Amino acid sequence: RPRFSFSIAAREGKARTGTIEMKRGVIRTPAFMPVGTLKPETVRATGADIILGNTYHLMLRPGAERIAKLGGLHSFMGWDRPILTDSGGYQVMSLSSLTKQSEEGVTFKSHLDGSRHMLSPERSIEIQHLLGSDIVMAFDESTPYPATPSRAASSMERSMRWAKRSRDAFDSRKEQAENAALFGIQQGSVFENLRQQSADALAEIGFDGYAVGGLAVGEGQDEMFRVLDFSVPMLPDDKPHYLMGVGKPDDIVGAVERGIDMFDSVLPTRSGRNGQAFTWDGPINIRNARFSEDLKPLDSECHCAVCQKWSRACIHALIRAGEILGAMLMTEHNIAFYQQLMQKIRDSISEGRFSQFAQDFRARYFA
Amino acid sequence: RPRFSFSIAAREGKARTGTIEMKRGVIRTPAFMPVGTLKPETVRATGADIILGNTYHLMLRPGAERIAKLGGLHSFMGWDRPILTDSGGYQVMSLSSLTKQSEEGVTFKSHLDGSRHMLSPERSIEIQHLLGSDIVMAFDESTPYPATPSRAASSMERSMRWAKRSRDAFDSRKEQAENAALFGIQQGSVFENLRQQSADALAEIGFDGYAVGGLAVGEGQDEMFRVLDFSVPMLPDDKPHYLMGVGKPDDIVGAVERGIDMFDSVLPTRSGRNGQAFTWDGPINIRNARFSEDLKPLDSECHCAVCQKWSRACIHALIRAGEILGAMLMTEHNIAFYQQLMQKIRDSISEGRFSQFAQDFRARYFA
Ligand SMILES: CCNC(=O)CCC(=O)c1ccccc1
Ligand SMILES: CCNC(=O)CCC(=O)c1ccccc1
Ligand SMILES: [Zn+2]
Ligand SMILES: [Zn+2]
Repeated sequence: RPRFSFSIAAREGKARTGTIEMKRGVIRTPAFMPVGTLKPETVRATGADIILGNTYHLMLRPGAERIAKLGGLHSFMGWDRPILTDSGGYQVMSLSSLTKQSEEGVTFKSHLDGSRHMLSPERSIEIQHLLGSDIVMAFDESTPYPATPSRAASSMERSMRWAKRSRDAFDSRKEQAENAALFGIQQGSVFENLRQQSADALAEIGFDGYAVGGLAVGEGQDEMFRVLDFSVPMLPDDKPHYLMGVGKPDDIVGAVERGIDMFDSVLPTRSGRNGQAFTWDGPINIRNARFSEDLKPLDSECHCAVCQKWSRACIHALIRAGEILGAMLMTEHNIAFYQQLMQKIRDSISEGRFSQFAQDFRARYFA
Repeated sequence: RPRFSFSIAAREGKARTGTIEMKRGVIRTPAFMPVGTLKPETVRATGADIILGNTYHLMLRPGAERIAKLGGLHSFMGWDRPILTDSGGYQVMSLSSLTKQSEEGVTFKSHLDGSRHMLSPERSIEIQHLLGSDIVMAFDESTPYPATPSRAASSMERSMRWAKRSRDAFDSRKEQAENAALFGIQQGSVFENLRQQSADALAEIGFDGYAVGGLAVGEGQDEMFRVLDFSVPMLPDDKPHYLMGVGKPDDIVGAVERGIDMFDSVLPTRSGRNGQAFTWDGPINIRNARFSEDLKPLDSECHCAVCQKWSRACIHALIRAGEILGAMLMTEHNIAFYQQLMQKIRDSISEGRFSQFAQDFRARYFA
């Protein structure tokens, strides 16, 4: 298998389906990447081809150098397929404190114990190498929503300078350059001209894939879709398009309709722990008393192991009682549901009926 | 398969190994029963033949009548093998409040919400029927340690009256009498003459098995073993002997040396959640920093899935981080370890080398 090869097998409108080949395995697209930071065998059994690791959390605990000493993230976790790592920059903004930003990078205090850390394009790429990830994200500077044109431009411009530094750092490390892939991140908030400048800058540097950054941070679905409408066509058509941090099932479907190939979200796992199960008829909160004697599975069609074996009433009782097993079952079902969604998306594009699937999905999900 | 058949296949001193046949399966003895109130398939994979359910917890949440409406405990949990239920009486003493005791039974307030409940010989047997358990424990009155001769005698005498009421309640319910088994509980604290009176009373009533009650409540191992020395021989030799609430690995080995056939304890699960792993070289606390880079499994010989796949360093990191997956792995290993202990006990009795096993076990476990 090659270091990186993205092939598009079928298209419908702006939607694409195909594969990314990498040394550690094949990724079917459009892809959903569960956030890994359940046993790895269970994550694989649900259908995941690749998982996401959070550089920020991993650099705090157990630490990047420690994971490297212990053989890298794949060996440590027992997941032998591709891993994508984020750059750490977003969680520095959202979770750390005492942050000091500069053109060089950022220094920050851990949210766990106030120890001091730093990230930069060079250090982020280095940490992602120590972890051994297969898809490395360039380190950028996040832009809050809403942002003024001036601040969005300044952050996009710095992010593009940092994208070049990320590229050069990755290329300088032979083991990483030869075995991993590097994605760049488009910025520019909701502003078309800035999105175009960013896309142009990233394509001139050249990356293995292109993320749409800066969305899913408060703008609402209508605005997110409007920005995707003009932003995704700016990116190279022949490389994967990754919408970071999205999202809800309906967000995923609409983003695929607009040309997105890859997704990650904490929602399946966070929802699982807080009683929310995804179903083809919309989310349900299993803690609700209406489920206390409901013998049906979480979802009537889901083929996951939880829905084959246990009732809503059982899971309701476990969750009511605070039992860890309840969170395990909810999480396995939700991740499995997300993978079944992606499989239906891939199949419907391959068969030229994705537009109809999206319409049918929405009618039932929002009934 | 019969309702109940206990066969002894081999003996060494006071130790016995054999089988209990019941409608839902065969129980290998000496047996350890994990407390079920991990997925049932995982509990089975570790080697458990039977699990324990706590009547007190189940009658509070989700409730006995609800479990019956939903098809009984086996169907609700997805465990199709034997289940033993305790009577609820011990947890009323240790966990409930506003308790009002009388010759009829006890009324108490839930520790969860102050709702009012009652148990009695008749109601305890009824609840155990609603749950569908296979081995039903008679309802008795617990005796704290230390207890005066007078109080130990009074509680033993009431417990024997309650044992007759439990027997009659069980026998009156045809479905229960024909398909389940009933165990009586010997009381009498540390007093030989009271233990003998209790044994005589229980044998005169007649039960399918006999528990040694009132131990593992503060007396210390030396005293527990001294009481077992004279108490177990008082019980019918041809029926199973069950030491309730025991215990640590070394307690189990010594109790088998004194004629005990069955055991339950929360320790494997409670220890799993609080960082303690059982090994043939004694317990370890995986949270200790000495394990942060330790690539060995929890135990060098254990054949459980956790020890085949993950390192001490991995589990250390999960537990340090409060991750539910860490508690899952520790619990699976600990229950598996307990089952491997029982298997080594059974094999060594069958081969006439249990005395040597007990000596070898203790030398290494306490090294
Ligand atoms: C059962 C999958 N094995 C593990 O999780 C081992 C430990 C590990 O991979 C990890 C990753 C991030 C933070 C803390 C620990
Ligand atoms: C995965 C095994 N299935 C379950 O646990 C279903 C729910 C159940 O059996 C239970 C028992 C006691 C208290 C609360 C729930
Ligand atoms: Zn499911
Ligand atoms: Zn093990």
